[PDB]
Amino acid sequence: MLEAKFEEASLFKRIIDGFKDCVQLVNFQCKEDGIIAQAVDDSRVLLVSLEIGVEAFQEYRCDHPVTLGMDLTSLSKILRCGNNTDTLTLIADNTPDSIILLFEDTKKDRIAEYSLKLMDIDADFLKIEELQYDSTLSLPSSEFSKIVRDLSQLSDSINIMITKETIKFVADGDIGSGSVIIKPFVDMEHPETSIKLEMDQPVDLTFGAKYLLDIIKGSSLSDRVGIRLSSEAPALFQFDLKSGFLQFFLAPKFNDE
Amino acid sequence: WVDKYRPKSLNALSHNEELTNFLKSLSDQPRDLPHLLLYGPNGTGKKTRCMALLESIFGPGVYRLKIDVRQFVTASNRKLELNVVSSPYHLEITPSDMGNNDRIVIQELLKEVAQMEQVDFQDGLAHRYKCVIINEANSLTKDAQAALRRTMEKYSKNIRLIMVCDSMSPIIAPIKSRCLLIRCPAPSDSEISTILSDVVTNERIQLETKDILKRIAQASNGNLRVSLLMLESMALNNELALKSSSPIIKPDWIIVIHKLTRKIVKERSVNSLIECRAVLYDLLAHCIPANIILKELTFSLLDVETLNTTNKSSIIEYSSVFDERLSLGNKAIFHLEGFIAKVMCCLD
Amino acid sequence: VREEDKLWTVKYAPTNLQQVCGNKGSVMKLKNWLANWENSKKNSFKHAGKDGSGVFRAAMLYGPPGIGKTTAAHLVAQELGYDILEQNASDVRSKTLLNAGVKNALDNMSVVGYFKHNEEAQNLNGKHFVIIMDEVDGMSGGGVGQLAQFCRKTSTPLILICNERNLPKMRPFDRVCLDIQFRRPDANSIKSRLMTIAIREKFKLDPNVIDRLIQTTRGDIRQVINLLSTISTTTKTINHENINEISKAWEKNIALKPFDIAHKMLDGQIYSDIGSRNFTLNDKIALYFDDFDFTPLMIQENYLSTRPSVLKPGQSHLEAVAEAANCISLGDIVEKKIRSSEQLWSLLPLHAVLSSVYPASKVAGHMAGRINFTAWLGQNSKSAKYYRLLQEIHYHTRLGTSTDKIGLRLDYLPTFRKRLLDPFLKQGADAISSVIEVMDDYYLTKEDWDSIMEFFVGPDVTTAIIKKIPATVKSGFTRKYNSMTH
Amino acid sequence: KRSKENLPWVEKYRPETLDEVYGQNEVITTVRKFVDEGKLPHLLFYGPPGTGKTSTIVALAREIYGKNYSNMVLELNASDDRGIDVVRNQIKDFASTRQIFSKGFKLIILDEADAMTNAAQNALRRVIERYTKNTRFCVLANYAHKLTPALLSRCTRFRFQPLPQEAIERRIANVLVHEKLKLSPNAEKALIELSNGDMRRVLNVLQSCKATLDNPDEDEISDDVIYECCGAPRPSDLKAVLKSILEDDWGTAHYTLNKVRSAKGLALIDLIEGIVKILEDYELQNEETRVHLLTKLADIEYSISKGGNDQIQGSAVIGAIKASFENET
Amino acid sequence: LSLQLPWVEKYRPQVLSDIVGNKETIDRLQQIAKDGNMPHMIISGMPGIGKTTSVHCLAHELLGRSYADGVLELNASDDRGIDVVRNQIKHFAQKKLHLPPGKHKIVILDEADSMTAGAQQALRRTMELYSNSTRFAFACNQSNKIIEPLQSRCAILRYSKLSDEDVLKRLLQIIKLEDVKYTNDGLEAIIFTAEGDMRQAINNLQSTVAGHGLVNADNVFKIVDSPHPLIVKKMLLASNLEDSIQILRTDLWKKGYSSIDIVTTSFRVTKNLAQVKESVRLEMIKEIGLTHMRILEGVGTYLQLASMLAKIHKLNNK
Ligand SMILES: Nc1ncnc2c1ncn2[C@@H]1O[C@H](COP(=O)(O)OP(=O)(O)OP(O)(O)=S)[C@@H](O)[C@H]1O
Ligand SMILES: Nc1ncnc2c1ncn2[C@@H]1O[C@H](COP(=O)(O)OP(=O)(O)OP(O)(O)=S)[C@@H](O)[C@H]1O
Ligand SMILES: Nc1ncnc2c1ncn2[C@@H]1O[C@H](COP(=O)(O)OP(=O)(O)OP(O)(O)=S)[C@@H](O)[C@H]1O
Ligand SMILES: Nc1ncnc2c1ncn2[C@@H]1O[C@H](COP(=O)(O)OP(=O)(O)O)[C@@H](O)[C@H]1O
Ligand SMILES: [Mg+2]
Ligand SMILES: [Mg+2]
Ligand SMILES: [Mg+2]
Repeated sequence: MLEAKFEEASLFKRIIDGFKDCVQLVNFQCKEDGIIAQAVDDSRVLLVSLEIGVEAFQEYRCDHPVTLGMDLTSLSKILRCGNNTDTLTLIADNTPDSIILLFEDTKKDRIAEYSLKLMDIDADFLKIEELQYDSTLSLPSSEFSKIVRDLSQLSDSINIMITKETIKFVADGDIGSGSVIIKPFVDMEHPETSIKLEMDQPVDLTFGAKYLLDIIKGSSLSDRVGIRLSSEAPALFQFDLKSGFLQFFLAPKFNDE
Repeated sequence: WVDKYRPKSLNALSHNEELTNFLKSLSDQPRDLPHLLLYGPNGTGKKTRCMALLESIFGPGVYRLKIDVRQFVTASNRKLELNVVSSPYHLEITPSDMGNNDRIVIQELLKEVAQMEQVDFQDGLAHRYKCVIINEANSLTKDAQAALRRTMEKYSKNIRLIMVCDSMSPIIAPIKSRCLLIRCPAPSDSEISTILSDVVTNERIQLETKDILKRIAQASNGNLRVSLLMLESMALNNELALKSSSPIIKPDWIIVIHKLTRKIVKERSVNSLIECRAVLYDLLAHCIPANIILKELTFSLLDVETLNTTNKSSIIEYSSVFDERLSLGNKAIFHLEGFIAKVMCCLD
Repeated sequence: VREEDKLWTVKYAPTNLQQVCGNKGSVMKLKNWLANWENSKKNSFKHAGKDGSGVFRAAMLYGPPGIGKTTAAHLVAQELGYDILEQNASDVRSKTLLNAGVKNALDNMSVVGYFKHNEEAQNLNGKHFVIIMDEVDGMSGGGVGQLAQFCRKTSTPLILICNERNLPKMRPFDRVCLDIQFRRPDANSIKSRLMTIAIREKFKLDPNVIDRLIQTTRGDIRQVINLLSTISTTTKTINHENINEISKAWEKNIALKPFDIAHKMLDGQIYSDIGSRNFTLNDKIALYFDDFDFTPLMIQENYLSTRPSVLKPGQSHLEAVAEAANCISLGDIVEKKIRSSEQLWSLLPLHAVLSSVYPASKVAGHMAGRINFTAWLGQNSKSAKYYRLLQEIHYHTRLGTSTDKIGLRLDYLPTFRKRLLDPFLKQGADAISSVIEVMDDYYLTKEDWDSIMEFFVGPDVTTAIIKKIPATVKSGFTRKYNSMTH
Repeated sequence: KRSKENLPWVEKYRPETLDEVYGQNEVITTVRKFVDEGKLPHLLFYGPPGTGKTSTIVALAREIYGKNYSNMVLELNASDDRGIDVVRNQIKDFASTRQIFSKGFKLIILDEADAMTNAAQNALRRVIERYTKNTRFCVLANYAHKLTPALLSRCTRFRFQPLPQEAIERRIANVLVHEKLKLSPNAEKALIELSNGDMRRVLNVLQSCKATLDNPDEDEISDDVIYECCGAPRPSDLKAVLKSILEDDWGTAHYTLNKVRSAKGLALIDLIEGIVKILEDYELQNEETRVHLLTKLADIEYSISKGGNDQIQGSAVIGAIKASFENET
Repeated sequence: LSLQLPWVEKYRPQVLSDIVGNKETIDRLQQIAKDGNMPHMIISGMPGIGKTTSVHCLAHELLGRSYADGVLELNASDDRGIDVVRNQIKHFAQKKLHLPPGKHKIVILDEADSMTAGAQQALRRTMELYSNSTRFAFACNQSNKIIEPLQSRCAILRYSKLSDEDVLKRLLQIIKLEDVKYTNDGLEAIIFTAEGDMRQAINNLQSTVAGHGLVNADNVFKIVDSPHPLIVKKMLLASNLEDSIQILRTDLWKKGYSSIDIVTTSFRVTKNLAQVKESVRLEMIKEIGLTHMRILEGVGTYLQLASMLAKIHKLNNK
């Protein structure tokens, strides 16, 4: 069995909306600790990894670890046909079968019981985030979104360069170029606007613009995006939730030069 | 007249009594009537017998028809429109209208009418199956034929398929097998003459003797509708007075084909082939089926007496070859010109 | 700025009309037209000139590529002190953007010309526009319709430049604007220019090879200039000792049009024993591959309208035509199988051989008349237009006829002619009462009566018998029909 | 519930490594030496259906990276869309970035690339060579004419010859080891001759004759069981029918044909092929005999491919054989 | 885990002198590069002769260190519609760049035969107007697929197939640089199976070298699979039907070749059979096409090819 009753309804909707049009097929693993998930992109370039503990759930009951594979399109179709004022409950039987999403209003009796037939995704559970990163930083989501969607209009590649107390986003295209250089500084009146940086070696590496534009869609969840960069390692873009976290593992674009 | 004097039941069919008895046998237990396929010569009276059996099994109110318009859409934006002849007990389709989109029309409309049921008051919904009539089934496309054959057994307690067609050969073996095959022989001269006698005593036309009706029956080659129509045209032109000396009114295209055969047998040259191509263009451009043109041309060529045995034999061989080639192509003139060139090379 | 970096085609471009080699008459006519455009505008363009040129507001330039069309159109506007407005294929041209950008510049004045020169009285037309529409052929993005509509509501000299005139898309330009034809120049016009270039570049050119240079590149002088420039970097002596390699390596592979492809594939010179190795079968198939949309239709149109020269001993013309038509039918079968389902496109060269190459080779000779245009494209459209009317009539009469759309045309219409038309001939205007009681039976109208008569062929031709009955019964029948209610 | 024994024999015995790929020794050896030396150019496997191409490339992908091959290796079979808009975005982005797990060259397997449009191959023609020092392409195909000459030239051509008798025999022995079963030598020869190189038909008819034993632990699969499972005509009555057609008259030949084709429910399409294979060995002392013998039989086979009749075609085969065996006298 | 570059890429010439193709055109390009006044040019020829590498070495030698910002190459992978050719190509054409005196900006439009006609139409004037700063260079495989004006503005430069001498010279260079044991027979066999294709020749060389070490006739004829069209050309010219049938059975059918490929190759070979006459060629092509139509409906057994060969022999013998 598996019973997960959320506190609200739009929580799961906003959670799925982070990687709605980024990945197609996911596989949630439910255990006594909470719901974990990791899914590879269609082009096998970035990986979405979500961890939500038992803190966001109003009620949680899971006896044995269960795996539930499903596509995101039908899942979003099911979440869209539910009113944002109900209470959501995920239900799974003994053996992994069609997952039951149940919407129950708090005032009038409205039982909306939808079924979702599982896909048979190969359980290649991956173990990353144990690699020591060379550089770590954290900065407000609004600034990152602004910078990236301003630099995306000039090219399709973006070079991130972390040097001695300097962060540099460089876009180089056909019509022109652009360079945004920021420095670490912390404010006492507004602790959320501070940009933090802890480096060990200067790191310069490139990424694509489409993947960054798809990643920054997750800025609606949190306000302080963390970025972990390392040579010969996937870049980690982390959004911190109130119970877990949503992390994108992006692959850097190598340079022919 | 053609449309006026037509039987509207099984006790009124006045020719081919064996087929009428067989239809009455098939009209005894309606709830066990399988799918039907009528085959025979053109203008034999297949649709009238179909609608008569349909009236015998249902109520007499099946003859009141109404035309409706249905709009379908293909994979692309090209919207197609079809006409459906519906009645409170059946519906008639002519799927041959759409060029190569018959597979959509069949698999859509037949499925739509098969899933749901019929409700009408004339004890609110309980009724028997619904009948679908398909005119010119021989022109159905192979994929459309496969769809129609598959939508037969899945939903059998709701749809009964009664198809009619002449020259049953372009019907795939599965459809030929999973349905009953009923042949409609053309009426004999002694019966079409009686039909003409009833028409002339009912319409009050002035005829001298019975030889005129015999000549009309002999000229029509057995076709009842064409014989009735030619009789009416002769009565119209002869000013309400049929005499023993009246020129048989051949349709205009028959006269064109006869002049074409004369031009062929007289002058065997490429210069005549150019005028032949012009005549074939003028004939095809005015909505004439190419297979009918080929059949009439070949039979009129064999009618020519100045040709010996070997010429007619090679002519019929080339006609069979180009008729095989005609059912596997789209540009019909491309085959008709070749057949004319071959018969010209054969004659000399 | 630099003088050597130039592409040998801009440093030597004609800077005056007396340097455009070839077609003196055409450029002279165009110059006179642009000069008398103002005088013809004074007469509202309703007075034809000596050559009948003042009745046209817009000019059209067409001819083979690389002859000086754009050069002439620029120099003729620069010489008369006008201002040049030039739009080309790189600019986005569509009815919306055309009515947006250049429609305002159709009847306005120049803003830059007012500051150019106004102190001295050079000419009164130094403040007006001459809009040069170059490369009208390329309209992949209101390309020809709106531009043709510009030819009537214009107020400034409108010069249009294209490459091929008889293309079907640009037909509206037929009689709405004056057109002139620029021909491929001979070897006598460009010879002086080429010798003067050879003098000014320190490299030898024999006056005997220039004709071969013009022959290998049919009518593109720019191609000759580029050929000379490319070879003058390592070899400065171009004479009869190496002209063969140049003429063989720098041939022009132009695309052939439906007329030329038929004229070439129907010539009895290629299929001879000598021509078979000078123009191989691979080239013959490539000739089809240039245009696989009109070549089979052209061949089927004019395969028996020629006098062959490859007739085998014993075989006459009729037998060759019969074999050609048999192969035409086989190619038609192959084409239907190609354009059917499963999208079998790997079967194209078989169609190329069956439809085009074999019937051509069978009746290959010397063509008697001219290359006739294909007739099946119009006949199929007419057949479709007639089938629509037949379907309409059949679905109108379906309530009473109880017959397919085929059995009605072959049988019913002969008697319907006797019933409907004949009373109007033998009885006159008093049979109007009877005829109507027929059509209301079959739910027909005046539109169906207009269409039914057009179907008969052979001895019964109604399009001439209709003009025989009086016009008063024609005017009374429609009134009687419109008055009464169904 | 789900286990390895539920899979059909077509997939249950899929070669895991390269060592379990028999027959194509001269290609497996070269591929192993490629991966051992460290260099692996763009490969293009070309072979008849059911030879070992996909199995070989999957075993290679497993050997190169690890037991998790479908992690850093991209695979575009005929089930995914492979238009120009796909080779533009997906393949290029996969070939322009690094791996996520380890540090090595990336592998892209375009399986059945013969089903790609010409524009897609023309677009791939440059991206296949622009990024060479990071990714490698493997093009699997069955029809070597669908590929454009350019893409065909950029890849090293490896042909997968049909499985010889020894390879199929070794595989049959290995299958009979794991599954308790016994198979007759003449049955083995008949199965080899019926295989026609297809390794899948072998396992299919083997599972069939194993199921048709009623006790697949003691009784041996004789030739009759194999001939019955696929309904193929035994050489005995085939040669009997051929002899009766060649020697006897019309009535008795038609009678014996209708008696043989109705004793086991044979098909004329298989009888034609069997008679052709048996009669190709004869020494006809003229060239005009074989011409008609092949032309008429091919026409009859093409007509059978449309299913016109069933007895008219049999008498047509009889007449074609008899009329072809007449110029000899 | 380091993967060595292939012999086709590791030894790709980076200098215009290392090109072993057509001597005259390569010398012309060399003189143009030393001078600098490079005009628009179309390079077309058989697949795998060195057109792209030639134009790339030309650009690298003409611009040197400015190659990063002076050349804009658009391949078939990148978009080449009307939008891009109108916006990006134009913006790069007017891009003000300070180059050495006798140099120019270059645009490498590879695979020109794949572009739409409208793209070339829009490109005509964009190329003609800014000739003082932009010099386009097209490199395709079929010059007929390019529209006439674009082809006429530029100076055409045809490319012929590589003769056996050039291929053997480059092969000897590669062997000398790679220290491989070889024999003359192996190199002759490689050249014979290369059908005049530098890339295919080098790939087959690397394959046989890594597979057996010694480049001998046995190894190459073992793992190179001598070209298809030659066997089919040998099959269609047999004297008696039995020899051609035996060739089809042993060399084509038994070696695992699909019937559709054999039919297509036979058609393509008969298309260029200069020995026999024209009428016999047309009749053979018609029969091969009938067999092709029979194959495409699904029935593709050996009997169909046998009957096709029988019909070709009946046609050629009488
Ligand atoms: N009669 C001529 N005399 C001298 N130079 C000429 C002549 N015709 C063309 N040219 C040269 O050709 C170039 C001008 O090209 P044009 O012929 O004007 O192109 P076009 O006529 O517009 O044909 P398109 O637009 O390419 S189809 C310049 O280098 C001119 O010097
Ligand atoms: N060389 C071989 N050795 C052993 N088993 C083989 C061999 N080739 C094929 N098989 C068997 O056939 C099955 C399918 O082979 P595949 O390699 O997938 O066929 P294929 O090469 O992909 O040809 P296609 O894709 O159908 S055209 C394998 O799982 C094996 O059971
Ligand atoms: N003349 C040559 N001399 C030396 N190497 C050559 C020569 N021609 C081709 N190559 C080799 O072929 C490869 C580059 O060829 P490409 O330029 O890609 O051929 P191509 O002319 O572009 O024809 P495509 O584009 O494949 S249809 C490199 O590995 C070169 O070493
Ligand atoms: N038993 C009959 N008695 C009188 N007329 C008949 C009879 N059977 C057929 N007809 C005539 O046949 C005509 C209809 O022919 P129809 O059924 O449309 O031919 P088809 O079967 O080819 O569609 C009617 O006008 C009708 O007069
Ligand atoms: Mg121009
Ligand atoms: Mg495979
Ligand atoms: Mg290239």
